Amino acid sequence: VRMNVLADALKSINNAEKRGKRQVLIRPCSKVIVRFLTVMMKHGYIGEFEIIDDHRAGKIVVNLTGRLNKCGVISPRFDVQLKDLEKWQNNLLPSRQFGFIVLTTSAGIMDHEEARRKHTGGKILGFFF
Amino acid sequence: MQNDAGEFVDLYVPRKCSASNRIIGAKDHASIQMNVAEVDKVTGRFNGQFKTYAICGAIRRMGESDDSILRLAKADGIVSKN
Amino acid sequence: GRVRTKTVKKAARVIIEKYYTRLGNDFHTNKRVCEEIAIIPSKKLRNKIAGYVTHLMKRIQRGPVRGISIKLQEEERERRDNYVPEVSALDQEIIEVDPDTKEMLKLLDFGSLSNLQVTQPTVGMNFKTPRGPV
Amino acid sequence: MRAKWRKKRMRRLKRKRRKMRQRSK
Amino acid sequence: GKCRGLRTARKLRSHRRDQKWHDKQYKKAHLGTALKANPFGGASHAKGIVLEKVGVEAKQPNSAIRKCVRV
Amino acid sequence: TKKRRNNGRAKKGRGHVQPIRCTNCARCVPKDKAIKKFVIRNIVEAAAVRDISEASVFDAYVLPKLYVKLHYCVSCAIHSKVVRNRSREARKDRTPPPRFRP
Amino acid sequence: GALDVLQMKEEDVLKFLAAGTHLGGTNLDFQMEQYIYKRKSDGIYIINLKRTWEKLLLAARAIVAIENPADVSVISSRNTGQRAVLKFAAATGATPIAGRFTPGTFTNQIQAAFREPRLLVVTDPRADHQPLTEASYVNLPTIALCNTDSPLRYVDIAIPCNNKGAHSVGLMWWMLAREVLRMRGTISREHPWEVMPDLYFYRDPEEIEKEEQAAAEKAVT
Amino acid sequence: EWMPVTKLGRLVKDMKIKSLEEIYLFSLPIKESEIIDFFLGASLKDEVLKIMPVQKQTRAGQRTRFKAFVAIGDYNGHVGLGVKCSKEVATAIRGAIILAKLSIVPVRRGYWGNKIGKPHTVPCKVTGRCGSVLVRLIPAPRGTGIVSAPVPKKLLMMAGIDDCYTSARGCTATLGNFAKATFDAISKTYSYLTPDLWKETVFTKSPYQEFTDHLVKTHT
RNA sequence: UUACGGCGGU
RNA sequence: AGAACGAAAGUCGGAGGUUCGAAGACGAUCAGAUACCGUCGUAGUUCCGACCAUAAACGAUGCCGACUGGCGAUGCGGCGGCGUUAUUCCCAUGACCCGCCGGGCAGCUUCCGGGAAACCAAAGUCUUUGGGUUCCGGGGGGAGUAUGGUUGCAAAGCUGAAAC
Ligand SMILES: [Zn+2]
Repeated sequence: VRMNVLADALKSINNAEKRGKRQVLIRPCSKVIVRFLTVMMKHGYIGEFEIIDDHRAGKIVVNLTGRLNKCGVISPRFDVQLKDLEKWQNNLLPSRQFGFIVLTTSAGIMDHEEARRKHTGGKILGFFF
Repeated sequence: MQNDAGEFVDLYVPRKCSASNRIIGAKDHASIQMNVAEVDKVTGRFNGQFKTYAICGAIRRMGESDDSILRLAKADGIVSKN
Repeated sequence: GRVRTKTVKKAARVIIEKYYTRLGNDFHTNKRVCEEIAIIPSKKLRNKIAGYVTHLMKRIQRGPVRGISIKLQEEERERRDNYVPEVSALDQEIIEVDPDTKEMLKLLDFGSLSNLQVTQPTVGMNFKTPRGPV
Repeated sequence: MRAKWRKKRMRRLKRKRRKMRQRSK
Repeated sequence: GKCRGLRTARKLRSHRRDQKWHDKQYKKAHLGTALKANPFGGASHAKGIVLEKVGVEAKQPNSAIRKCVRV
Repeated sequence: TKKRRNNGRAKKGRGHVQPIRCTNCARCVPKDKAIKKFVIRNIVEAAAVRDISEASVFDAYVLPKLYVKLHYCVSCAIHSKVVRNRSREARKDRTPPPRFRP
Repeated sequence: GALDVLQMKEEDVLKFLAAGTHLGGTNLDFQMEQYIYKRKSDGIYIINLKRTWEKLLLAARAIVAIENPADVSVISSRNTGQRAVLKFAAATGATPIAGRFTPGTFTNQIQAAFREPRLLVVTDPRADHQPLTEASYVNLPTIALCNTDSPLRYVDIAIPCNNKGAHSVGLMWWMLAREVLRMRGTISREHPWEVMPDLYFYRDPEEIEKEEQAAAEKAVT
Repeated sequence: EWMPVTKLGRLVKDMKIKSLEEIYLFSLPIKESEIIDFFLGASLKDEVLKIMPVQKQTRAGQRTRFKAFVAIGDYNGHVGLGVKCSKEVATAIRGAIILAKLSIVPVRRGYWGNKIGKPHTVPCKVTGRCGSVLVRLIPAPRGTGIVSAPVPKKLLMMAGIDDCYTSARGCTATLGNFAKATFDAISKTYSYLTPDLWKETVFTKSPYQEFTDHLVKTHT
């Protein structure tokens, strides 16, 4: 009765960074959550993470850097059009200088700044700042 | 804080904790900054310099500054090396 | 009704702290000293101070009362600073360990640098005093 | 007045007008 | 908690319309018994004939006779 | 306000405990709200010890004790002063009072 | 203590083991599993002496790094620790507090009992906790020589030795006094420091003056 | 005519510490109100918010005291809010100016976008709770102004901020908690790590070890 | 063992 | 939607009827006692069958899932070890002793964080607001009343307003 695994993954990272920990354990892995983590590793919020490959669903250990404020999730995967995208920005970003609503487009899991470099509106998947 | 002109428009830059990477605030009066005087190699006495490490009060109140300041002595060549 | 108010006790303590070298366990001499050396506005609190002064004479001749007077502060140095014993309490060269802490001093690599005889722990695990009232 | 005894004197009173209506149909 | 998925707009919009019947200033404006009850019939003024001068007595801390009519 | 964390009662993993009845006033209380007191009173009334052992048919007789379990409703536990009203922070201790037999 | 001049120097192991210093009573705090070695068959937790040696040097590097020597405040509440604190402060030139620690010493700037130190070192965490939580108001780093019972909230260079016996407490203040002077030009590391560790121990009851004169009928008369 | 009694007021009268922004970064407890009066003198206006009469019941009538709320600040990033009871209005309202300068924090200013010049708004959206009242200060585009209730606007204009969208939930008719909630939100503009604060800080030398001369050579 | 009331507004 | 079970009291029928005991009778106490107290005592309390479906039916906290401090203890399994005690003069399992693991009923501490606070290791992870889903609240009364439907032998239950 794990209806969303991206919601559970990002909740566990959020509880540990406010706790002060340097490593988390994300017990179910999916390719949706490794492409979620390789959007915030590239922007620089988390560090080296390992996928622990087992023969059932793998685990992930992430090295928390400390630069993460909140890494929440929008659990109904709402659809966002590029006309609709700017009002999703000012609802759930703290500022316009930093933070990303990361959303799944047809051409891959992207930013919102990367998504409007292209022209490829999609489904909003989560946010982090 | 590096505007588009490229200038510092900011009253100061705050410290941040060498344990949990978070900002020491302006009135977090449990945050320590303390020195560790390293010793020279051959004679084992105080040589003059030191190293500073800032521990914020929220991670100092939680009770693991000793776990902290050993671990950043662990990375910086003072502890035991085992 | 004898119990003495705070101004009697406080002003008598500043005499004995400061003029201990002039006082004694006679009432009628201390009454004359406190007349000469203090400023006392009436005769009744004079000898009500002086009586508490003679009370503390028999009190601080026994032991360490709240007594920062120069003699009672100097003689304690003969205890804390002196008594450097001619023999040691750390130096006996026959000291006991258990076979678990001889393993501890072996991975410190001091197993052959010490004499350090072992004593076996007698069979047991009878720590943890029994639970519950009775 | 107590609420369980406010309840009684209206349970007693709603069987009194359940009978008046039943009387004069 | 509540419903949040991209498919529950029937449950949400039907749960809002029946819970609107629980504040007064929607229900007195939309159920229609309250406009078949006020003597103005949904108006701001009404002419009427005067039947009786009657003086009501003021409420709890005051003491005066408020002059009224029986239109 | 909720006054006490347990509700005055020592039941957690149940739904229902037995009713017992108070000793002096015969009031129906649950078994785990009731104030228990076990009395090991000697039956001889210790003033009257050196008046029966000389009237005994032995030289050293073991005088029998009396073993009566009391249990009270708390409306009669407070009135009989077997428990006392306590302060709001000296309430969170379950240790009994001392004995003080001699 | 990653050097060879600062290594364990086996003679102190003969002093540590002849004063306790490695016997922690029966339960351990969860932040001292890294300092412990194992549990005995007595239940007593025994302490890795490499861990307590490396922290005592690390505590000493903090005290040497304070510029004014009469600025570190060394404090003790219990009696077993009051003699050591008086002549630790005489040795390294600190300022002591023995006796009761009056609350309001580090933060109440009006009365004349106002100390303003930059570093504080404690005999016992749970028995002398009023200066710890008051250092929390005045952003002051604290060392506390601690045992496995003791909770480690505001401490920073918690020395995992012992705070129960009288031999242990006096030796640890002696070992910390010795090494903080030996990181200056006061003791060369070569000659042993002639101040005896028996000098810092908790004082006997009143038969002191009786026993010494019972073996001094040959030096005064 | 002020002699200090602490180290931090001692090093400021002889002008050895300059420009407060380091004792903010070493997180000093400021103890005397003359330190903040020393730097920020002739740049502080002190206007009060409310004088409310709290009272207690006694054996013979009622003790009637007064509860003053004063906000102090310059127009370049410093604010204080002080609260003090006393038996009389004029002595309550006087000691609150001391308590308001004694608790002064720096507010951080940012941009809505197009970082063209002097910063004008909050860097991110911040929140302050005080009891039940939460004040949310939101970055506004340039040329907006302070869109808020009067009493948080009294403190935001006294923070040297230009423009700020503001929402608020709760009992905002509780002036004392609605002033301390918005003061808490502008007390954590620097307690928030934004990606211009990532690079690991070089630590300069603190004034209690850098000024050991004037304590050892001059005070002794 | 018995102990029931206390006009309205200020 | 539709069902199953559901304290006590209650209803219908049959067995039984010691104790207790609504109602009622009396004795008191009382200004008055249709109450407290005492003596007696009907229905009832016990069993079988058929109904009713409500309680401060309360942890006044829906269920499922995850993460986030510590410590000792307890109940049931499992695993591992000094030793002690059992026919055992050897055993294996029993009894205790020291731990660990899982599920549980709880407790104690904590500036985890929350909260209007009492307090809560969940009532935390919430204006830095989105894990799923169900029921239900919208000032106080009138009122869980009126009426319509429906269930019941009845008592009543469920559903449930408005004027004012
Ligand atoms: Zn009773």
